[PDB]
Amino acid sequence: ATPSMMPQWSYMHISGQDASEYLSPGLVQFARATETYFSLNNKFRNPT
Amino acid sequence: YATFFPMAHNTASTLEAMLRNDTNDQSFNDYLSAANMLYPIPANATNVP
Amino acid sequence: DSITQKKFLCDRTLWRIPFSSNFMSMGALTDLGQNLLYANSAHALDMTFEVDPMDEPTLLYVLFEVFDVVRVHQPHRGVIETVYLRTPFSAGNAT
Repeated sequence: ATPSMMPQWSYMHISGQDASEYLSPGLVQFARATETYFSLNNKFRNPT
Repeated sequence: YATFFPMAHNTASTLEAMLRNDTNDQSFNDYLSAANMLYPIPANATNVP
Repeated sequence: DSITQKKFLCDRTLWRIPFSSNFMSMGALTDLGQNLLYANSAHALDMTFEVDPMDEPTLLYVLFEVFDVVRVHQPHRGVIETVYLRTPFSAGNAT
């Protein structure tokens, strides 16, 4: 945790906001509406 | 060889337009996620610093 | 009159030592990894392994568990750009 590498971390989604928040609303609604046959869940981080 | 989902053109174009913004990028991480080192141990030796 | 011998076998595994305060697994990013003392300075490391003798040259194989990530972005048609990052050790180049 360093403001010297804080945007460095938050850029690669290593910490901070989670996937269900930093995505555009349209993409979130799309990925939720087409979950069954064309998944898009394993291409984003949402770190811990 | 490769395989394409025969998705409708409107939906595919919309998805393409949405996935090009500078905030809907993609991320990946190697499952093992480690750096490797190998050190030699000579025959019959027992201590490795 | 007899004497006793004990041993154990454990293959198909790697020995693990976590860098956590209580050794548990409370997340991908352990609390010690964020500790200011290990984050805002530099330090040297020394390790000493003692094993049992064998009669042929061998190798000790060490894995430092770190973060390795890649971000992929593609603004215009027919263009691919990437940014790699390995946190504790190296990241591309500089200047």
